[PDB]
Amino acid sequence: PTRLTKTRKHRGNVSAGKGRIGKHRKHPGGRGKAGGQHHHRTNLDKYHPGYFGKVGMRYFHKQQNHFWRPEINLDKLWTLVDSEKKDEYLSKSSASAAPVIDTLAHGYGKVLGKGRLPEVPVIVKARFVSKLAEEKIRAVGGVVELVA
Amino acid sequence: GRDHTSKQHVRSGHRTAPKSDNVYLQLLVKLYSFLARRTDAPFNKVILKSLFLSKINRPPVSVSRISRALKQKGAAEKTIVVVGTVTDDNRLLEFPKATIAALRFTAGAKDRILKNGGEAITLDQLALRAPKGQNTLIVRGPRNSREAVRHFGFGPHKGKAPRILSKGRKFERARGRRRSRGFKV
Amino acid sequence: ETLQKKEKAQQKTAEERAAAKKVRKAANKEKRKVIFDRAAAYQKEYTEAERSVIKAKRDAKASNSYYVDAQPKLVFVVRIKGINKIPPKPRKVLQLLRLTQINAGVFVRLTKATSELIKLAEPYVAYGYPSLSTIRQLVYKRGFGKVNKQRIALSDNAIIEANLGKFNILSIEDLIHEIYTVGPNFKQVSNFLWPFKLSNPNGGFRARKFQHFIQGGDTGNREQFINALVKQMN
Amino acid sequence: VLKKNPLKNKQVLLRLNPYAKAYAAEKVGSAKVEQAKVKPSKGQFAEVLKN
Amino acid sequence: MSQVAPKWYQSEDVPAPKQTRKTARPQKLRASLVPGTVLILLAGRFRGKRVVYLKNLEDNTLLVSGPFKVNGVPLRRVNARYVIATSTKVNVSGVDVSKFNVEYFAREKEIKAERVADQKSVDAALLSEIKKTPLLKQYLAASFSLKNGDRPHLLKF
RNA sequence: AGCGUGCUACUUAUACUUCACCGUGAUUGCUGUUUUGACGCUUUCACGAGUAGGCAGGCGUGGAGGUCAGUGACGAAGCCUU
RNA sequence: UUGCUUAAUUGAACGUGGACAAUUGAAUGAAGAGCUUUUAGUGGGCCAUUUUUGGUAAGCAGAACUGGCGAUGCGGGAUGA
RNA sequence: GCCUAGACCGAGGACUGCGGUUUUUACCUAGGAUGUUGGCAUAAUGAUCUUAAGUCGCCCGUCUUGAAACACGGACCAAGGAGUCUAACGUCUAUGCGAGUGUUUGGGUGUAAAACCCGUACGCGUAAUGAAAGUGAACGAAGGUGGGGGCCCAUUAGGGUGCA
RNA sequence: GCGAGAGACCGAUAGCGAACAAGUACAGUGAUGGAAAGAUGAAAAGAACUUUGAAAAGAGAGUGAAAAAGUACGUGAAAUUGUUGAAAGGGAAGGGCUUGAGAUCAGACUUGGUAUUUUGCAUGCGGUUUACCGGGCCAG
Ligand SMILES: [Mg+2]
Ligand SMILES: [Mg+2]
Ligand SMILES: [Mg+2]
Ligand SMILES: [Mg+2]
Ligand SMILES: [Mg+2]
Ligand SMILES: [Mg+2]
Ligand SMILES: [Mg+2]
Ligand SMILES: [Mg+2]
Ligand SMILES: [Mg+2]
Ligand SMILES: [Mg+2]
Ligand SMILES: [Mg+2]
Ligand SMILES: [Mg+2]
Ligand SMILES: [Mg+2]
Ligand SMILES: [Mg+2]
Ligand SMILES: [Mg+2]
Ligand SMILES: [Mg+2]
Ligand SMILES: [Mg+2]
Ligand SMILES: [Mg+2]
Ligand SMILES: [Mg+2]
Ligand SMILES: [Mg+2]
Ligand SMILES: [Mg+2]
Ligand SMILES: [Mg+2]
Ligand SMILES: [Mg+2]
Ligand SMILES: [Mg+2]
Ligand SMILES: [Mg+2]
Ligand SMILES: [Mg+2]
Ligand SMILES: [Mg+2]
Ligand SMILES: [Mg+2]
Ligand SMILES: [Mg+2]
Ligand SMILES: [Mg+2]
Ligand SMILES: [Mg+2]
Ligand SMILES: [Mg+2]
Ligand SMILES: [Mg+2]
Ligand SMILES: [Mg+2]
Ligand SMILES: [Mg+2]
Ligand SMILES: [Mg+2]
Ligand SMILES: [Mg+2]
Ligand SMILES: [Mg+2]
Ligand SMILES: [Mg+2]
Ligand SMILES: [Mg+2]
Ligand SMILES: [Mg+2]
Ligand SMILES: [Mg+2]
Ligand SMILES: [Mg+2]
Ligand SMILES: [Mg+2]
Ligand SMILES: [Mg+2]
Ligand SMILES: [Mg+2]
Ligand SMILES: [Mg+2]
Ligand SMILES: [Mg+2]
Ligand SMILES: [Mg+2]
Ligand SMILES: [Mg+2]
Ligand SMILES: [Mg+2]
Ligand SMILES: [Mg+2]
Ligand SMILES: [Mg+2]
Ligand SMILES: [Mg+2]
Ligand SMILES: [Mg+2]
Ligand SMILES: [Mg+2]
Ligand SMILES: [Mg+2]
Ligand SMILES: [Mg+2]
Ligand SMILES: [Mg+2]
Ligand SMILES: [Mg+2]
Ligand SMILES: [Mg+2]
Ligand SMILES: [Mg+2]
Ligand SMILES: [Mg+2]
Ligand SMILES: [Mg+2]
Ligand SMILES: [Mg+2]
Ligand SMILES: [Mg+2]
Ligand SMILES: [Mg+2]
Ligand SMILES: [Mg+2]
Ligand SMILES: [Mg+2]
Ligand SMILES: [Mg+2]
Ligand SMILES: [Mg+2]
Ligand SMILES: [Mg+2]
Ligand SMILES: [Mg+2]
Ligand SMILES: [Mg+2]
Ligand SMILES: [Mg+2]
Ligand SMILES: [Mg+2]
Ligand SMILES: [Mg+2]
Ligand SMILES: [Mg+2]
Ligand SMILES: [Mg+2]
Ligand SMILES: [Mg+2]
Ligand SMILES: [Mg+2]
Ligand SMILES: [Mg+2]
Ligand SMILES: [Mg+2]
Ligand SMILES: [Mg+2]
Ligand SMILES: [Mg+2]
Ligand SMILES: [Mg+2]
Ligand SMILES: [Mg+2]
Ligand SMILES: [Mg+2]
Ligand SMILES: [Mg+2]
Ligand SMILES: [Mg+2]
Ligand SMILES: [Mg+2]
Ligand SMILES: [Mg+2]
Ligand SMILES: [Mg+2]
Ligand SMILES: [Mg+2]
Ligand SMILES: [Mg+2]
Ligand SMILES: [Mg+2]
Ligand SMILES: [Mg+2]
Ligand SMILES: [Mg+2]
Ligand SMILES: [Mg+2]
Ligand SMILES: [Mg+2]
Repeated sequence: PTRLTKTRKHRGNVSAGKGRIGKHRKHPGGRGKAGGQHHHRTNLDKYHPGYFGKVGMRYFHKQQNHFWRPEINLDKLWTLVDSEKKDEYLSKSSASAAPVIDTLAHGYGKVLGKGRLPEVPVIVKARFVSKLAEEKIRAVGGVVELVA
Repeated sequence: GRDHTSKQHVRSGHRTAPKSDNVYLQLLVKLYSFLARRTDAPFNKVILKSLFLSKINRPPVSVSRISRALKQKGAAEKTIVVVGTVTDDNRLLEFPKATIAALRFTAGAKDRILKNGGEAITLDQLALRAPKGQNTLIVRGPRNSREAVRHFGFGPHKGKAPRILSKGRKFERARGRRRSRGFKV
Repeated sequence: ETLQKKEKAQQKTAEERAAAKKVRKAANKEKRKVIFDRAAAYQKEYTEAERSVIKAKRDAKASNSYYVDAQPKLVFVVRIKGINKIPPKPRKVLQLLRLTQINAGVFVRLTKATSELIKLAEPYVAYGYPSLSTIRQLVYKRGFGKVNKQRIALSDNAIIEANLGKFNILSIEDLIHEIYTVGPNFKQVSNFLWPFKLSNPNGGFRARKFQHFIQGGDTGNREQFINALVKQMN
Repeated sequence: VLKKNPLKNKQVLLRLNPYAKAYAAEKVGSAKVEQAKVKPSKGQFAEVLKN
Repeated sequence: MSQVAPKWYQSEDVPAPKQTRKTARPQKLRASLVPGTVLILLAGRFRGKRVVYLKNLEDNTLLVSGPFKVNGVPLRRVNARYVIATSTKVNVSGVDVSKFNVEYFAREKEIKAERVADQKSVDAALLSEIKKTPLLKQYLAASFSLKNGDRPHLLKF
């Protein structure tokens, strides 16, 4: 609402809060990102270091679909197990019958190894796993099954 | 005339009331304004101040934070007090039986507390079974984990997060972030 | 029928108040005897010290000697200069003396630290050695205490007891005695005392204030003439 | 509600200082000092008159 | 004025006054005000008249008579602050003023027969004592006024 | 009624002292008498200059939802007027 | 305790355990101390005392510290930042 | 210690306090003015307007170190007349839900641009780092030390637990 | 362009330049440029007639709810102006503060209580004046 703006409170004061010497002018200092190496260096160097220059090699025609690989950690891995059957799986899982967790069908490409698993066998199907993620899965009696 | 040794006509700088106009939060302030004024219990004076806090000053308390506080020695049967929202944590492997008083519970939080044999009560229910906050334990959420705090106090060699819209190799990584491009700060 | 309800409540609470006041007055009678005895003892020791000093002077005169008075241990400092155009160091010194207005008075125990303080504020204050009657009149007419950072009139000995009983000050005369013969709790008693807010002199100042008392002005040490100055201003 | 000067209001003076009553009763404000009529300056203190 | 309605908490009851501790004490009169003193009236109808002071009433007023035959000033009350107390005095020990008080001069043209009788009885003794001092009756029958060069701060009365 | 100097009294600033009132900041207490206002009432103390500028609390205007079963041709709005 | 140091069982740093209690180690003051975020205007200055440079000097130009004017009314200096 | 002249003020509004005099749970000058009398109610009293008198008072706005300036605009009056809207954002605050969140592109529906209902994707968040190939977050009760509000046991003090 | 329905939009210096005989009047050789300008009243009932005047008009009169609505048209501000009344005024005027003077305004004999006198009405209601209680204001 306009009735809440400070333009309404500056009515009656000559300069409208802009100052009498400095005044409000068209574009003192330039337009946009002007002067970034000469008189706005002190701003860009302090608050946006790394702005000027090239780093790394180009990549012509980069298709971001190639690099699609959402991550899931181990402390969130049992959330892909059916909610209505999680407690049963946590009890009756053994080497002979362990729950299967299809991570790709839930939208994940790589299993990472943050956190701790229940000491319960699981079958994890993944496109990729980390070295430590697979070591933690085997310790609880599980296995990693590679898929594509 | 006076030679003023301090600034004149200075407000305290602390909230004396909620900024919120929610009438039901006001009723809670009504109750603990009376309790803090009359019990000499330090718990009630803390609760009254905490009811004034803004949303960022009452960060959410995960159900995992409560579990670690109940795992303190001799704190297993204390009443957990959260002036704010209690959220769920799907990274927990197990939750104990506990009594928790909070402003709000999430669907997962209310389910989990009651699933494990506990209680999920409001802060007015606390004031009857513990009008002095006896055998309680106040839990506060992490304040410095907010995303806005990443950019606070940014400067050369400060290690804070730049205020930037896109992230990548072409975005503020060359000159001033690299000795091969001049200097590094 | 609320008339008879409120009348019954008033008479019941009046009776309870009467009994409690009877007990309170009986207990306070002993305290008032204590402060009476204290005041009488203070008067006796004042007189004894005066007569002792007089006798020592007479004896030294008789015995071909010279009695040198003990240097004064107490001083009363009045800020007689306005609040404009004061250099930072004397300004800070005057602020630390709680002299933040013209005609504000404070009690200072003379040592070296406080003497060098007053020397820094000397061009802006008139100070001197206050007599017992001057202290009494100041405390009686313009005596205020700092209670919860508020300036409260010293209209009852209960205020003084409630604020200085841990320092063995139970009366206005205990406070005056503690000030005059500079006592072990001078610091607490003088800081509890709000800075005295005096009027201008009846009869005016000298023709020009802001020059030393020695040169015909008003600043600096005027000593026993601080009593006349206080008599003018209080 | 209204500060009263104990130097003007006698009741307030007695409220603050009960010994003022004895001071009035004993005439402490005009008490005599008992001593002999002596003059101990007859000797060397006459160095004040001349040198 | 505006459209602001009275609220329920806006009470109309009138509080009682606090208990006042202004216990009245008797009037102090000037040492020059002694019964029998000749007074000068400064204000009122009988301004400038020299009159005899008789009694101090309980109204803080002074009972005064001319006497009426000499002056035309009857028995009445005056205020002590509208009076010059001279140094001339008349012996009024032989004048009975017992019956005179505030209720005598109560407000109810004409004049009471009692008042006329009292006027004559008082004036008889007043005249008897006045005759002893020569020119005192003439002095009382003459009005007072300030002449040119009269300084009341320097005159003795 | 000039110059140097001393003395007595006297003159008056929005300054100082006491007091009234306004506002700001703090403060005492207020639910078995909280009692149809607790965003409220109450006790006490200190303070109050201000361009550029910030903020707060308010006054007024066109139009909109709701409400006053509001005013009004027995006179709305507008306009003039110690 | 150590992977450092010493010829060393020497030291260095960080420690366990024990002793020293309100005169717990000067004064004075303290409308309390500490902390964070965000943003306005400004970025022509000038003056007085004192220190002071160039210049014959300047109501000139330039510095140091403080206080002021600017941004400020009120009493005095008739008048005057 | 005592006597004495004048001026200004009267805030508060049942009681509650501290004292004094105590002849007495009597009275008082002791937590803020009462008593009495006269006059007036066709009015004494108060306010405003106009005007006289006394005293002070330069033309506003602006740029400026400095303006009443011999600096600029303004003869007068009425009406109009200048920090807006939008895309994308920072801080702070309120609200809903919360490891998720966002119905509105679209579909359903409708008393039809409203309201009501639906869901796949997608955006942001839930992982970072490296130029990249790539790799990818528990020694320990998710660590130790000194503080730390609150809480627990105590009994000045003291001990335990100690979120942010 | 054609045909419709709408709006937290503007309300005759606004809204399109144009609500009207508006791309009109008018300018420029020309390309082009380009206004101002809505409102009597329900109804002309748009003032017959008489009279003065050369006439426009005026004065009577008439219509009308209104002529304080006459096409100079509802309402009719200010600048500016006439008349009447009041005041002030020695090379400006105007202002603040204060009081005087004049004018204007305000307010307690209250919803005053007690009975009387004394009268209009539907045993009772309001008024009035005399007594007492007490109150308001200005003062001693
Ligand atoms: Mg403002
Ligand atoms: Mg402003
Ligand atoms: Mg301004
Ligand atoms: Mg302007
Ligand atoms: Mg301005
Ligand atoms: Mg601004
Ligand atoms: Mg400008
Ligand atoms: Mg600028
Ligand atoms: Mg360059
Ligand atoms: Mg993509
Ligand atoms: Mg002030
Ligand atoms: Mg983070
Ligand atoms: Mg973290
Ligand atoms: Mg001091
Ligand atoms: Mg004098
Ligand atoms: Mg003098
Ligand atoms: Mg003198
Ligand atoms: Mg002088
Ligand atoms: Mg002089
Ligand atoms: Mg005095
Ligand atoms: Mg005669
Ligand atoms: Mg002269
Ligand atoms: Mg001379
Ligand atoms: Mg002289
Ligand atoms: Mg003198
Ligand atoms: Mg003032
Ligand atoms: Mg006043
Ligand atoms: Mg408060
Ligand atoms: Mg309210
Ligand atoms: Mg201000
Ligand atoms: Mg509006
Ligand atoms: Mg509009
Ligand atoms: Mg509306
Ligand atoms: Mg006018
Ligand atoms: Mg140790
Ligand atoms: Mg020392
Ligand atoms: Mg900053
Ligand atoms: Mg800034
Ligand atoms: Mg800044
Ligand atoms: Mg800035
Ligand atoms: Mg800027
Ligand atoms: Mg310049
Ligand atoms: Mg500039
Ligand atoms: Mg000098
Ligand atoms: Mg000097
Ligand atoms: Mg210069
Ligand atoms: Mg200066
Ligand atoms: Mg400037
Ligand atoms: Mg100044
Ligand atoms: Mg002046
Ligand atoms: Mg001047
Ligand atoms: Mg001069
Ligand atoms: Mg009063
Ligand atoms: Mg009795
Ligand atoms: Mg009293
Ligand atoms: Mg004038
Ligand atoms: Mg002048
Ligand atoms: Mg300009
Ligand atoms: Mg210039
Ligand atoms: Mg100007
Ligand atoms: Mg010139
Ligand atoms: Mg000029
Ligand atoms: Mg210029
Ligand atoms: Mg020119
Ligand atoms: Mg120009
Ligand atoms: Mg000009
Ligand atoms: Mg011009
Ligand atoms: Mg306008
Ligand atoms: Mg999603
Ligand atoms: Mg929709
Ligand atoms: Mg439609
Ligand atoms: Mg990558
Ligand atoms: Mg690399
Ligand atoms: Mg169409
Ligand atoms: Mg069309
Ligand atoms: Mg349609
Ligand atoms: Mg138009
Ligand atoms: Mg019309
Ligand atoms: Mg028209
Ligand atoms: Mg029509
Ligand atoms: Mg029609
Ligand atoms: Mg005609
Ligand atoms: Mg005609
Ligand atoms: Mg006609
Ligand atoms: Mg008709
Ligand atoms: Mg009409
Ligand atoms: Mg009209
Ligand atoms: Mg009309
Ligand atoms: Mg016209
Ligand atoms: Mg009309
Ligand atoms: Mg018209
Ligand atoms: Mg006009
Ligand atoms: Mg004339
Ligand atoms: Mg002339
Ligand atoms: Mg002329
Ligand atoms: Mg002039
Ligand atoms: Mg003039
Ligand atoms: Mg006037
Ligand atoms: Mg008048
Ligand atoms: Mg009176």
